[PDB]
Amino acid sequence: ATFEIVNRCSYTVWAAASKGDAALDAGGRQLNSGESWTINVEPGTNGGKIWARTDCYFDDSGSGICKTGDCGGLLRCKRFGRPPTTLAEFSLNQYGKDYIDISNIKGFNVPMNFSPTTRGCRGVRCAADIVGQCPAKLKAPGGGCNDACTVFQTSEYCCTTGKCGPTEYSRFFKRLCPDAFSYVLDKPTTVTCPGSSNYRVTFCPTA
Ligand SMILES: O=C1O[C@H]([C@@H](O)CO)C(O)=C1O
Ligand SMILES: O=C1O[C@H]([C@@H](O)CO)C(O)=C1O
Ligand SMILES: O=C1O[C@H]([C@@H](O)CO)C(O)=C1O
Ligand SMILES: O=C1O[C@H]([C@@H](O)CO)C(O)=C1O
Ligand SMILES: O=C1O[C@H]([C@@H](O)CO)C(O)=C1O
Ligand code: NA
Ligand code: NA
Ligand code: NA
Ligand code: NA
Ligand code: NA
Ligand code: NA
Ligand code: NA
Ligand code: NA
Repeated sequence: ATFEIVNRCSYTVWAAASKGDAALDAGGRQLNSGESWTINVEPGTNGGKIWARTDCYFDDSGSGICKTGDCGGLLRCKRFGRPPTTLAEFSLNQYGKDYIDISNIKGFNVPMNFSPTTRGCRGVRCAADIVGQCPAKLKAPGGGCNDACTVFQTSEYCCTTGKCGPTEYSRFFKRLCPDAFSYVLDKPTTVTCPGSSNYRVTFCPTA
C-alpha cells in the first residue's frame, strides 16, 4: 500500500512510520513545510502507525532527539514514539478490509487528516487546536497535549483492567476531535476501507 505523507504545517516535522517492533518503509524522514514523502507499507500490516515528530536534532548517523514523538532517538523509527503524538493507525488486509483511525490516546502534537486516495470509504480528521486549548495539567512543555494516562498513570486513564470510562480529560479530546479515539474504550471511530486501499496522511490539513 502506498501512503503519501504530506506536511502542510508551516514548520518542519519528522514523519515516522512503525508497527511497534519494526519500521514501515524507511521508518522516518524529515518533511519541510510543503514536502511529501511516499512510502510503501506491506500488505497485511497489522497495528501500523504514522505520526509527526517536532523539534528534532539528528547527527550524521541519524541519532538524536525530538521534543515530541521521539522513537528511541532514531531518525528512522523502529518503535513507537514518545507521547504526545497524534496517531494515524491502520491495519491492512484484515480479512479482506483495511481499518483506519486517528487516535488521541497517546496525546496530540500536530493536527492530522488521514484519508484514502482510492475509492470506497471516507477519511478521518483531527485538526482542531488541541495544543492551544490543552488543559493545564496535560500541557507538555516540549510542545503538545498529553493524554491523561501518560500524565497520571492510573488504571482509570490507562484502561489497564479493560474497565474504564470517559474522563474529564478524555472528554476534552473528544470535544475538540469527535472523530478520533479519546480513550481506550471510546466508541470506535474506525473506518472500514476496501482491502489494499492507498492513503494520504496530511499534517496541518487546514494550514
Ligand atoms: O530529509 C529529506 O529527504 C528528502 C530528500 O532530500 C532526499 O530524500 C527531503 O526532501 C527532505 O527534507
Ligand atoms: O520559510 C521557512 O522555511 C523553514 C521551515 O518552515 C521549512 O519547514 C523556515 O524555518 C522558515 O522560516
Ligand atoms: O496499539 C495500540 O494503540 C492504542 C494507543 O496506544 C494509541 O492509540 C492502544 O490502546 C493500543 O493497544
Ligand atoms: O490496538 C489498538 O487499540 C486502540 C483502539 O482501537 C481500542 O482501544 C487503538 O487505537 C489501536 O491501534
Ligand atoms: O483491487 C485492488 O485495489 C487496490 C488498488 O488498485 C487501489 O484500488 C489493489 O492493490 C488491488 O489489488
Ligand atoms: Na512495510
Ligand atoms: Na496484496
Ligand atoms: Na503526529
Ligand atoms: Na526519534
Ligand atoms: Na482549560
Ligand atoms: Na475489498
Ligand atoms: Na479489495
Ligand atoms: Na490543521
